[PDB]
Amino acid sequence: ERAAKCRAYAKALHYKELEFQKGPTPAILESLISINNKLQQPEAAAGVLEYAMKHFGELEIQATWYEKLHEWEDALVAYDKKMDTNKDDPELMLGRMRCLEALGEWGQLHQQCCEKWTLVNDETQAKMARMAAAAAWGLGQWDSMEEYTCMIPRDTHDGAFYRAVLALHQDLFSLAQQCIDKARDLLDAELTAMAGESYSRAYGAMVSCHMLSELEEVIQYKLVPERREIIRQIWWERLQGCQRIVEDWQKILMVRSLVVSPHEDMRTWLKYASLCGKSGRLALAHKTLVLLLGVDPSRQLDHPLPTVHPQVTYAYMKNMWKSARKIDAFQHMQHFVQTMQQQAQHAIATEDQQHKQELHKLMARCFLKLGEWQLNLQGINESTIPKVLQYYSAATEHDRSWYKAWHAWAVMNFEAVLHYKHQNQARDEKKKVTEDLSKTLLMYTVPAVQGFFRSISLSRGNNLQDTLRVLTLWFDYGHWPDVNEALVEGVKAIQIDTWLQVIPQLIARIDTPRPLVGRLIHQLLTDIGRYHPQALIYPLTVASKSTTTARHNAANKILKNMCEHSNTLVQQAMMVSEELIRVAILWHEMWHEGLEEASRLYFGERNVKGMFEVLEPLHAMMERGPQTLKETSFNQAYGRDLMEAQEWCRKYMKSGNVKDLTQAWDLYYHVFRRISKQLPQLTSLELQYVSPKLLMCRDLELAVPGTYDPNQPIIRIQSIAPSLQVITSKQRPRKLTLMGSNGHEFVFLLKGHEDLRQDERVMQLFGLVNTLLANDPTSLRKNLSIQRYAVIPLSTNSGLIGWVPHCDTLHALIRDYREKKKILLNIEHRIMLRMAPDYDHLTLMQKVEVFEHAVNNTAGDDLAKLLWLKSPSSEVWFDRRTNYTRSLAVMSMVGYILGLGDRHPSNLMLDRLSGKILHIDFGDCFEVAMTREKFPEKIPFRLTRMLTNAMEVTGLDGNYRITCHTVMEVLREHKDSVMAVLEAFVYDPLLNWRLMDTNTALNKKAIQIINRVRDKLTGRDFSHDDTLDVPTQVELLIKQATSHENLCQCYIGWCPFW
Amino acid sequence: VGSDPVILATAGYDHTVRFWQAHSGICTRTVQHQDSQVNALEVTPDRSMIAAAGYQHIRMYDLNSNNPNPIISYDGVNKNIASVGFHEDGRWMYTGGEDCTARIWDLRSRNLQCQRIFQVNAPINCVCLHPNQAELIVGDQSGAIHIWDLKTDHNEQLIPEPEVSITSAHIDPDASYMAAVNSTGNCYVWNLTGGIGDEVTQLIPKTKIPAHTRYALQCRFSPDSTLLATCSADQTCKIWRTSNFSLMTELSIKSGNPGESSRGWMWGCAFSGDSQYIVTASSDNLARLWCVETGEIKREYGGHQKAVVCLAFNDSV
Ligand SMILES: Nc1ccc(-c2ccc3ncc4ccc(=O)n(-c5cccc(C(F)(F)F)c5)c4c3c2)cn1
Repeated sequence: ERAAKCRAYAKALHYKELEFQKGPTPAILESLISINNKLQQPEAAAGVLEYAMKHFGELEIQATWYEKLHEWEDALVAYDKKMDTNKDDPELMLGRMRCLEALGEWGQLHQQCCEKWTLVNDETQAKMARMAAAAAWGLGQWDSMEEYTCMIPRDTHDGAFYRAVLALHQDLFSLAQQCIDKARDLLDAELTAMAGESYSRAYGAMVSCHMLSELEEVIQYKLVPERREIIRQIWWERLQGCQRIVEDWQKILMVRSLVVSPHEDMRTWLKYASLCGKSGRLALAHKTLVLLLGVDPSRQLDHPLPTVHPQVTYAYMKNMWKSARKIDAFQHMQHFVQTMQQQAQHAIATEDQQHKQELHKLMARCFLKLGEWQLNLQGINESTIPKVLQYYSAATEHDRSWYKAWHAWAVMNFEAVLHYKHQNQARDEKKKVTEDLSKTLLMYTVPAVQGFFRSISLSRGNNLQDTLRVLTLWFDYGHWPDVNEALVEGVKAIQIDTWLQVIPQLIARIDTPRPLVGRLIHQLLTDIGRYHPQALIYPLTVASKSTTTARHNAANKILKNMCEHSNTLVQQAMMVSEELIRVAILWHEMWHEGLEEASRLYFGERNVKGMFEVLEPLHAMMERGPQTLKETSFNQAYGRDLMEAQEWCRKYMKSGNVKDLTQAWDLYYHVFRRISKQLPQLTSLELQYVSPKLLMCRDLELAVPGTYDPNQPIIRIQSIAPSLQVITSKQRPRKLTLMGSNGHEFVFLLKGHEDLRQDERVMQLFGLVNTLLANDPTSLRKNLSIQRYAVIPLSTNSGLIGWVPHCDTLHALIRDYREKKKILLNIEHRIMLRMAPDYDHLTLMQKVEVFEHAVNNTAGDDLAKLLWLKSPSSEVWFDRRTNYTRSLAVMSMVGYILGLGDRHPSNLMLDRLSGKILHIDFGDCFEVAMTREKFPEKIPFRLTRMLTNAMEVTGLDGNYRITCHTVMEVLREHKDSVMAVLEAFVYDPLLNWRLMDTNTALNKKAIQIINRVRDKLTGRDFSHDDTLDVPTQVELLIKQATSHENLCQCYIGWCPFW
Repeated sequence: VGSDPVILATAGYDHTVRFWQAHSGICTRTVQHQDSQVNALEVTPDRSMIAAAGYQHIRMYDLNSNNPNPIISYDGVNKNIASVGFHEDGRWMYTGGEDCTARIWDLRSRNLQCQRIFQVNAPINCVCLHPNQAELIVGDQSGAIHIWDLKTDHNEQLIPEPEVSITSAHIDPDASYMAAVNSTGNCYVWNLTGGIGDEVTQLIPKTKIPAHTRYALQCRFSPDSTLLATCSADQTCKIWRTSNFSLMTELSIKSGNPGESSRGWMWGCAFSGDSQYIVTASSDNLARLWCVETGEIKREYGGHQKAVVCLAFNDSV
């Protein structure tokens, strides 16, 4: 074999695609949607039709396209247009009907069947029957069913089926019994006849095998009275469980309808109606509810709604709101609630406790909607603010638990706070002012804090947003007593767990000047130290070595406080981090950069005051004396020269000579030449010369950097490998490798001179997006995730980065293929220069040509082609691709929201086993990359030609784009959680330094950026005034990412041709 | 070399501005234009000297002194200078830059400063002067066409189809037609309301030619006002009847097999005085002289190592 059959299809698809490559024919296009269908890859094939459309409008009739695109609702009104203009046309009617039997439009499918019965066509007579029997089935009329069934042959699985139904109605159970097994074996043989190249008919066979086993329980229900609960449970469980598109579930219910009328099922049909409105078949969901109410499509439209069945009325109400009629929907809600609280308070004769309870819970949901809709209809202002708070609190009262109700109320209070703040900054743009405002803000701030707390405890494991929110109020409100009280109250109440999510945000405010704020932070941090230290040491250690006093001071206090309690763990972690920092930039390496900088300032800038600031701490750094053999063997070869080179420098400091100063540089240029020679020889570092203390380490209690989480047994640094590979780069990073106490190895990257903190926050954001993605059903269905990695900063300069296994940079894979296939690595580059020696100065017009010309004389395969030559089979090939496409698209949208720039071929990589893509280096975040001076990025994410190519042919139409909406849809819904996180590091006190680089207060700048993000999450990113829906915005983005005009401008290093 | 009856000039990425003798294809003199490609060439009405709009400068070599180097440089502007145009009476020069400005230069005076600046949001691709010398048409990358009154300073703007960048615009000698060409490959024609002398000078839409699928790179009217030519990235210069707006002659340099990938764009063109011949600038390093009626390639001007983006052509007595 079964796994051996798909292998064949995968391999044929490879060649079938490679054929399409050579020339797009409707012939191939056919044997391609089909072969992708066998491979049960639905959406990918859907893309094959998207291309079929936009290039051949040639299986013709825009209704045959709307029909093949399962857009029945479109194909119906397209066929009416196609029929009312045309004539009768036997087939046009067949399709016109097929739309109806999919839409569950039995009313029209039956009429259209009878009302048109000349049907001189005999095939038109044969097909006709199958449809108008099911139509009849849904309409009650069994006589019509039998008439139309007596036309269906007993040869057809369909013909054998409807007999099992007519028998079950007229109570002929052994007739039905046999009919079922005959319809089975007539469908068993039918799944071999179309041995793969069929419709969702092997997927809808599961709809027919479902219905047949259910139709057998419908048999069981008729005589045996003792399965009336058993059968109803499995029916109910295999519903919330099952996920079969609207249409199939109609039929599935129609089987269960022979036995249970909707009024006894209620919950069953509401659940179904619930899904019709979620998938977006409102006019269908309405008809479900109209039935259940047993009252009008409220044709008496000016009349009050029937409170007969409270649960159904509520459904109707929200269907009405999701429908057009939404001031009308709002109105029915106020009155429904008023009717409900009377139906409670008066009608509850005590021995009615369960009805009282479920009744109060429905009301909370009503109040939440009333608040919801009020804000939608009126926005946020001085009239609505109290009204919705009123509605939300009412909900808070009627459910007491329920995350959502306390959430809503918190956010409203918090948005009430924002409303007045942002109104008062409006005032101050043009003494009793501040007072009433202080009364205002304080009035809304305290409830907000309170609400966010009670909401956080009800989320537990899913509260990043609300938790961060607490912090904004906490940090942001230089603490007026009342607010602080609520905070200390919550901190008492809420679990310590919570705060781990948020550790870096807290630590970013250790040195808080606001005295009441800091107090609590320290106490909280210490308590977080008490249960789960580890979760604290690394980050606290970073802090305790900080230029800013108050930081490192207050950081130590918390460490001291942890020694009463975990001392050696504090001590181990203390030292390990110290040592790692020594190992990261070695004594001479620091000198080499310090000498380059010193000569730039003197010989090229006449700056000896900057120069002295560059050299003096390098001299003071060694003044402590060697501490490792590497620090001594350095001290021999260079130290004496340097100590005496400083001698001349300080002879000048006092003499103000220039012959004193030139003697110093005479020595400095000696050691520089010496080191520089030895530098490309640093290809390895041995622990016994470089840091002996780290070699010494055996079986520590310190956890392997960034492996710690509760739930999971703690892994400790059992040993460190004695040799570190030095990746010979500009920042010569180390490839440190550790041994785990579980047994397994852990590899890291010890980076020298990059503040690793930003990357860390991004990984944090990713963590979230990953939860959100695992929780949206569609995304979880497709496995949508960002591959992330560990980031453990060690200071402002250094840190550790988790090594991802099986990875090579995009650049790496190409460089290989290119040299293997004897292609000059930088050929597009050399082509471009040969054409235009002045490329970077050309006009856009001129540039585009050169670029196009380079592309037209080079292969677009490479990536696609090396990924085929990599694969051990063809299904392995195929899946790695499905992974790839998806993973890339995920990060394409997320990267857009993050504004992730600088996506050159050594900043993204590919896992060679999964085929999934992975991003590194999150320096240029937010529009930064595009805002820059020299060589600005015009791109939203890299969607370059070889990446496009490596996808399926029909790429962007297929999997990519679909995955794009799905992901972007999730992001728009969860826009707030996402914005909490981003906001949380735009205004991060120690990270604001990334936007002041627009030079080569911030209050106003940070505001822009965060608006920029909100725009992107509310379809306002493009034109200021349109609110673009996901598929448009996505379309717009792919457009932007692919424009030759945008790509030809990219700095050549970014390789717009890869 | 400005003394020959015919001035013919060619420039591009090969760091030279070469001068040709029209009737033979012999290259006369060549000049050193280093550190930039040449974006535009225009010979002054004076026939004294030729301008070379390049990257952040306009160097102006001499057609009389038959030997030296730039007479005038114009610096202090960043990003490319894309179009140059002259006013009949010697001393004015109009430029459009990527810096989003149309600038007026006093040629009879010192200053790398310009007498005037007209600022627009969006880079200016072409600058062209209504025959009446009173108005300057300015087309930018946004797709907006600006008519700048040189007296009133009253800017007036007009966008055709655009969200699309307009590439070049031109206006026939007899001031009856104005043509704009864009990146879609479209060509717009307006009829000119001669407001003039106590001005209104309005523009009435006439036709939209589907001139090309690919980028249209420049448009130009024949002296006649008989013909409209369109140069394009489709390696083609199409010549359109002004009476019909139909295609009369097509000149192209497209291979002879679909698997050639092109080799060359059609950057610029210039008619002969009698509107009988057309000169053609191409990225295949060659300038070409065509017969506008037969579409014969009458001569090939081979010399430049690297591509050609520029023509200047002169017929004056
Ligand atoms: N700033 C950076 C740069 C690179 C990385 C980073 C992180 C995890 C990797 N995991 C696996 C692999 C596998 C092959 C691999 O080549 N890299 C990788 C890519 C770019 C640069 C480097 C560096 F020079 F830093 F060593 C390594 C990597 C990784 C690179 C993180 N942060």
